[PDB]
Amino acid sequence: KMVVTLVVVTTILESPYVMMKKNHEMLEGNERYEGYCVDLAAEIAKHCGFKYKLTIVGDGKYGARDADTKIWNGMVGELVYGKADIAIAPLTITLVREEVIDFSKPFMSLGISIMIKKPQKSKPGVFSFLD
Amino acid sequence: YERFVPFIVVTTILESPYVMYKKNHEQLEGNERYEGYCVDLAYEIAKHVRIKYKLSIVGDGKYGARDPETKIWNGMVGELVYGRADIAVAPLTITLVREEVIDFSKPFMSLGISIMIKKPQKSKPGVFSFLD
Amino acid sequence: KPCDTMKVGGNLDSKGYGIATPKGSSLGAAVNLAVLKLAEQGALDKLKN
Amino acid sequence: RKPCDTMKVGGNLDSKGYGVATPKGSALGTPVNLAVLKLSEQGILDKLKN
Amino acid sequence: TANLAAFLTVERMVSPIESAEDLAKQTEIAYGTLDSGSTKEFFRRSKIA
Amino acid sequence: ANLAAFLTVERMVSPIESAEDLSKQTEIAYGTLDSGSTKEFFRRSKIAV
Ligand SMILES: *[C@@H]1O[C@H](CO)[C@@H](O[C@@H]2O[C@H](CO)[C@@H](O)[C@H](O)[C@H]2NC(C)=O)[C@H](O)[C@H]1NC(C)=O
Ligand SMILES: O=c1[nH]c2cc(C(F)(F)F)c(N3CCOCC3)cc2n(CP(=O)(O)O)c1=O
Ligand SMILES: O=c1[nH]c2cc(C(F)(F)F)c(N3CCOCC3)cc2n(CP(=O)(O)O)c1=O
Repeated sequence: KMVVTLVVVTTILESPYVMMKKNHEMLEGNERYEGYCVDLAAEIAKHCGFKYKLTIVGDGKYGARDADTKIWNGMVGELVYGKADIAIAPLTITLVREEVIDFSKPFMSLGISIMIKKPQKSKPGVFSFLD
Repeated sequence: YERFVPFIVVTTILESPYVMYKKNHEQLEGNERYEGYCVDLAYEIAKHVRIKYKLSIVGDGKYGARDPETKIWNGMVGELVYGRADIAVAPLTITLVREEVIDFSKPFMSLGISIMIKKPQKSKPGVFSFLD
Repeated sequence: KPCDTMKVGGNLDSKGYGIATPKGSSLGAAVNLAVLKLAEQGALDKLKN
Repeated sequence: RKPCDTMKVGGNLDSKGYGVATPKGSALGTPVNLAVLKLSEQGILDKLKN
Repeated sequence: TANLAAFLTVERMVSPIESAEDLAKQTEIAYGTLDSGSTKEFFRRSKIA
Repeated sequence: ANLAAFLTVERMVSPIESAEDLSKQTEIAYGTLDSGSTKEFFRRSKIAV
């Protein structure tokens, strides 16, 4: 016949941000994962026009600098030491992380809340006679 | 062969409780004429940096807008773009059309769209309510 | 599940997540403009719902 | 405020937030944002809010 | 007796307004916004039905 | 009438409403995580509550 002549996007498994699919072993590429941040990176690539690569963080850590080694770990250490390109994950924007890398504007604002159970019917008892 | 080898206006608007005038505002001068949230915020920024400032007031009363005809930003946005001011510490909404002309820091106070009601009380009288 | 809890009260502090980029990167400002465009169009609240 | 006859109901509806304005290409904007982050983590914003 | 029971049944009816869907569910109590601003631009350029 | 009113609706409410309710009582306990920025927030707080 005719013979011829001759962007790293890191995150962590968190619900509902990054969740596993059903046939995750039967898929390949970037279609194996799904969730909030997957569609977020899809919207970023739609409004910016660039190829992406959905990768998984190795240590499973968010970010911390030891007082002895002075080395950041997790996706923070991936962005500082050049192991990754951009991180799309719920990573808390702090002052100590601003000194090494940058951040965008907060798309999702939040705070500290109170988790209590739903009030079921409790037995009133002896107080029911004069309730 | 090689190369050429070489070798503060703060603007705001009168809004409560952010910027409010003092009671004896005519009896003082300088930056101490006013008070509120943003005055204390600017004093804390000057404490954490160490640069003297100057509190100015925007004249037109407009926050910031660009007309489709003139293409001219008004208010404190026009002061920052056309150099009439140096820095703005004021409750201005960080939008997409304002990021491309001037920069912004990280948001310090988040908020949202609220609902205001009449807040009804349980004004239940006595003898007038028994014959209900 | 089991739909047996609930959350009450207002938020206690000002926390927020955003897109992180290394320092001195040229992509950070267009990514931030894209984030602001997604915020103003309400698509973020659509994905939240 | 007086006469104390109103109240706020429900949660927030959109993602709104105020920040410090600075000119584009200003060299002094980054220490301003660092001071904003320091005042946020120090909780002085909550103190002025209260 | 039955009428007072009915009035006290009325006395513990529907909780006050707590969401935008509560505003959409009623029509007796009207509501309004400011005549100008990005608040009105939020509703004018909305996508949520 | 009032006994029928209590038996009719059966809208039981939550005992805790505000953030100061944890300071107001001590019968129902409350806790945070052993490590994280939440413990630093409660530790380095300036509010007396
Ligand atoms: C005179 O010109 C110089 C040169 O542009 C100005 O210095 C610049 O100031 C800006 C302020 O943010 C810096 O970002 C630049 O790096 C400076 N340039 C240099 C070469 O140092 C100076 O401000 C001008 N003097 C004025 C306007 O009074
Ligand atoms: O840039 C803007 N910044 C604004 C800042 C504020 C304040 F909170 F006081 F700082 C207010 N107010 C909140 C409601 O009561 C009246 C004053 C309105 C603003 N508007 C008008 P919008 O477009 O209707 O939001 C702007 O345009
Ligand atoms: O940068 C950080 N980002 C974090 C992000 C998350 C979330 F995104 F919600 F998963 C959480 N979780 C809170 C509850 O759900 C389980 C884990 C912890 C984070 N922590 C630890 P912190 O110090 O306690 O805030 C960080 O340090």
